[PDB]
Amino acid sequence: MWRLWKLYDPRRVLIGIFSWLAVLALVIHFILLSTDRFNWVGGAAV
Amino acid sequence: TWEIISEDAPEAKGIGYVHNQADADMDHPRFESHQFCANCLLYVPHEEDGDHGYCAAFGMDEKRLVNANGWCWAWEDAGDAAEVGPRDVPADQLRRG
Amino acid sequence: CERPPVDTEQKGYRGTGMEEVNNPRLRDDDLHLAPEAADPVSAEGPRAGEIYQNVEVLDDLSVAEFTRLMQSMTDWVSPDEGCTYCHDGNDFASEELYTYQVSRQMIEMNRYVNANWDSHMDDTGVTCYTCHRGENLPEESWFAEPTPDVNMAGLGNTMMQNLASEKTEYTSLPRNAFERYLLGHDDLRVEGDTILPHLDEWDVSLQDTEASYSLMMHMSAATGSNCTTCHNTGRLGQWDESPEEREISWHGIRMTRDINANWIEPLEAGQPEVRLGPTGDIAKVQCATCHYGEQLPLDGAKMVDDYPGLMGEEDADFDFLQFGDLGTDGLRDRNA
Amino acid sequence: VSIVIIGMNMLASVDWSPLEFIRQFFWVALEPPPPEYGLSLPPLNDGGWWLIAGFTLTLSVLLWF
Amino acid sequence: MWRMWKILDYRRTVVLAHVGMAVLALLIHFILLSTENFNWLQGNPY
Amino acid sequence: MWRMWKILDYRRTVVLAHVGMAVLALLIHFILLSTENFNWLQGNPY
Ligand code: BCL
Ligand code: BCL
Ligand code: BCL
Ligand SMILES: COC(C)(C)C/C=C/C(C)=C/C=C/C(C)=C/C=C/C(C)=C/C=C\C=C(C)\C=C\C=C(C)\C=C\C=C(C)\C=C\CC(C)(C)OC
Ligand code: HEC
Ligand code: HEC
Ligand code: HEC
Ligand code: HEC
Ligand code: SF4
Repeated sequence: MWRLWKLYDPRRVLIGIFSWLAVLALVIHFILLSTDRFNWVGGAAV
Repeated sequence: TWEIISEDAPEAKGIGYVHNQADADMDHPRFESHQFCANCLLYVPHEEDGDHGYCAAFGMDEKRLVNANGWCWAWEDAGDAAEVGPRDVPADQLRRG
Repeated sequence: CERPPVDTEQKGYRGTGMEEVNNPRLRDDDLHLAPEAADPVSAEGPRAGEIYQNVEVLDDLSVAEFTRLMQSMTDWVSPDEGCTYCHDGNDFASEELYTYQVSRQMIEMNRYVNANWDSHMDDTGVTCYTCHRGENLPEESWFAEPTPDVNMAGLGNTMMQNLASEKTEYTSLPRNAFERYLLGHDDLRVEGDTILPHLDEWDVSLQDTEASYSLMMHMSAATGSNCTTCHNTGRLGQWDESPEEREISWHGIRMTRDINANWIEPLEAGQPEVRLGPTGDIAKVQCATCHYGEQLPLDGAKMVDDYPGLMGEEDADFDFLQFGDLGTDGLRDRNA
Repeated sequence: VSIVIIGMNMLASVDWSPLEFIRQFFWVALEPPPPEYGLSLPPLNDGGWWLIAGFTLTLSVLLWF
Repeated sequence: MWRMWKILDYRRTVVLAHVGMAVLALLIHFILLSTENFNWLQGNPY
Repeated sequence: MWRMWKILDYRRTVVLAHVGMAVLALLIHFILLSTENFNWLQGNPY
């Protein structure tokens, strides 16, 4: 799988991964804040 | 004193008050073959009759007692009155407000 | 997204675009099913006011019809609770529970609207079930929008606007339309009745126009209607260009205002804290409290005639023009 | 300056919640003064911020001209 | 990980990191203002 | 079955596959978030 980087430019893969990870972590953190149970700063009870 | 109501009175005729569970409207929709006056939520036993008591459908009238083996389609389960109110209002706020 | 087929009806002249389009697959068909009326019990013998210790509203009913009414109301507002929803256990002469006082007001109101508001309800009338539909609470009530006493030097002052609200049918329109028109009696007219302006005689602001718009948003979705079923929107303020639905719903506004101002709000004092809205107010009636998204509540089923006791006496004081329209004799002091 | 005033007032109307800002993005607004003020200068939170945003927006479009 | 700068252009990465962290810091601070228990300017009980 | 890559361009097939599978996976995860019996954050009864 080392040959994967002879095909795909490392910078574009890493930028693509970083953009996906940033959007995904933001979306997961936001979804959690939207729920009553996992809003850690809303301070609700279970 | 405590006259017992007449089964042929219009108040009884209207609700089908029968002195005996047999001869009732057994083909009335609201009817289970376990409902008696003693089992009725609207029945308060009389202090010194032994067999009769007051009926809330008759305004708890002294001169309108009902036989404890009677029945009318106004019967409601004495299993009620255990819980009173909306069952989501706390008891603190239920009475008065 | 939706799809065809859609039910279509013509409300105005061909080519005016006055049509109702409905999705048959969006109707509940269970919420609007009228309960099967009980058999007519006898109306003989002594009245209820002579039998019962504590009866003030249903005095002129027979014992049989009184108990038939009591059982019907139990199915309508609290089937899963029983008679002890309003009555304190076995003491049926007791008025301790708030639901008992509220229900006593609800019978007086149900009798009042059924006897005086045929200008809106015609002959159908209403029943406890028209609003409750088998529930302790009507699913379709409203509370007053909170008034937060804005900073006057801060930021983000929505003037009851600029937020998506189910009250305004997901518009940014004013959210206090119910308070102004369904409880208060503020003017709904927005159109000048002249070709040329007279700004010192008619100067309705666009904010007032959007408030009347927001009430119209509700009155459309609350009865499964749209602006076209009561209006020719090309000529919005022309009554002779409007279907007879507009005249009927005119009384629906004043009847809802009558229900809220004279019958519902007096109950606010003795409600439990859990029941009240954010402002501390009682849940109030809107157009959907009876209609639930259909032009004819409960499919226009005439339930009143089956139950003696929900019909009152035609008041000599009733006007339907004494609710903020040339006079305020049918409204109490408070309103809102 | 105009966009900051509009944006901060928009954000303040949803209690500063960025999530609620996205949820209400199309619905929030900087509201004009209520009718009672006429053409006078109203307080900041009663259309004053709107009047400043309108003034700076007018200046920017005129300078852009 | 000094080799990371033979892949990612360091000048652009530094600028986009500052821009990105500006959005994230403003976003997190604003989220705390919106909560009741962490709006320091409002001063609600914890 | 290696001959598939003498037909398509493998480099763009993999990039297209990731984007398509991301969209589908978010589609399915969001759809379950909208259902009642499979909303794991809501935790309704099953
Ligand atoms: C998220 C995907 C990123 C992207 C990430 C990568 C990665 C990783 C690589 C490249 C590589 C390349 N990219 Mg690129 N690239 C994108 C889109 C493009 C577009 C375009 C206008 O759509 C063009 C002309 C290019 C051009 C190029 C070539 C220089 C190079 C080889 C072609 C290729 O593999 O295409 C593949 C790209 C497409 C065929 C376009 C895909 C369009 C997608 C469906 C829409 C945008 C995605 C968006 C962020 C989310 C989509 C959700 C919805 C489905 C829309 N990319 C988008 C912005 N790109 C390769 C390289 O470095 O060569 C040595 C490589 O390894
Ligand atoms: C009341 C205290 C608040 C709090 C208030 C603040 C405020 C205010 C700020 C931070 C900032 C930060 N907080 Mg904090 N923070 C809290 C709880 C947390 C928790 C946790 C699990 O509880 C974590 C992991 C963090 C982590 C962080 C860092 C990402 C950041 C500080 C820079 C750093 O040290 O890089 C260490 C981290 C790494 C080296 C890897 C992560 C860095 C990547 C690039 C960032 C991706 C974030 C991703 C999109 C997820 C964001 C989730 C948010 C809830 C939106 N906080 C609590 C809830 N936090 C600052 C910031 O936003 O910087 C821009 C900032 O201004
Ligand atoms: C509802 C019941 C369960 C649940 C049921 C299932 C079931 C069933 C499945 C998953 C699967 C997944 N679940 Mg789950 N899952 C739940 C809740 C979650 C939660 C959450 C916050 O609650 C998260 C984060 C996840 C996350 C995940 C992922 C790990 C996984 C989907 C992979 C995928 O998207 O393939 C799509 C492919 C991509 C997204 C690829 C894109 C990734 C990269 C980073 C894109 C970068 C672009 C790049 C530059 C392009 C070039 C790359 C070249 C190759 C070099 N689940 C709940 C609790 N979940 C699936 C799985 O296991 O897959 C292995 C699966 O079948
Ligand atoms: C918090 O936000 C940050 C800071 C992060 C940045 C984000 C900003 C955002 C998201 C801003 C969003 C802005 C949006 C979506 C704005 C939408 C604007 C729209 C749709 C405007 C549409 C119409 C508005 C009009 C036509 C406004 C007209 C107002 C006018 C012409 C005002 C004129 C006022 C004048 C000339 C003032 C006179 C003042 C004088 C001096 C005469 O008073 C005495
Ligand atoms: C619509 C105009 C209504 C009709 C007709 C009837 N009711 Fe009602 N009722 C209505 C509202 C808007 C409310 C307030 C609901 C809320 O959320 O607070 C009520 C309330 C009651 C209650 C109190 C319920 C509770 O607080 O738990 C009772 C007991 C009640 N209503 C009974 C009742 C009866 C018996 C009716 C027919 C005679 C009746 N209501 C009609 C709206 C309307
Ligand atoms: C019937 C249920 C209606 C529907 C649906 C809509 N409207 Fe209406 N509208 C209705 C009435 C009975 C009245 C008169 C109100 C009064 O008390 O005088 C109105 C009035 C308006 C007005 C005011 C016009 C004027 O008289 O100057 C406007 C601007 C208006 N309606 C708009 C409107 C829109 C846009 C609607 C669709 C969303 C709509 N109405 C629906 C009755 C009904
Ligand atoms: C319950 C007390 C109601 C309230 C509150 C409102 N409406 Fe009503 N409406 C109600 C009834 C019982 C009927 C008659 C049904 C029948 O079969 O005749 C109506 C009728 C209308 C109509 C006329 C429908 C038609 O003739 O086709 C309209 C347009 C209407 N209602 C609208 C309406 C609006 C806009 C209301 C809020 C302001 C409203 N109604 C309140 C019962 C009740
Ligand atoms: C709330 C909606 C009620 C339910 C459910 C039931 N009852 Fe009721 N009942 C209610 C009120 C408001 C009143 C007062 C009547 C009036 O006009 O003022 C009553 C009254 C009675 C009475 C009369 C008792 C007396 O005055 O001595 C009886 C006998 C009675 N109710 C019986 C009864 C039964 C058997 C019920 C269950 C099926 C029942 N009620 C439910 C309000 C409500
Ligand atoms: S209403 Fe109850 S107490 Fe009265 S006769 Fe019938 S069953 Fe007996």
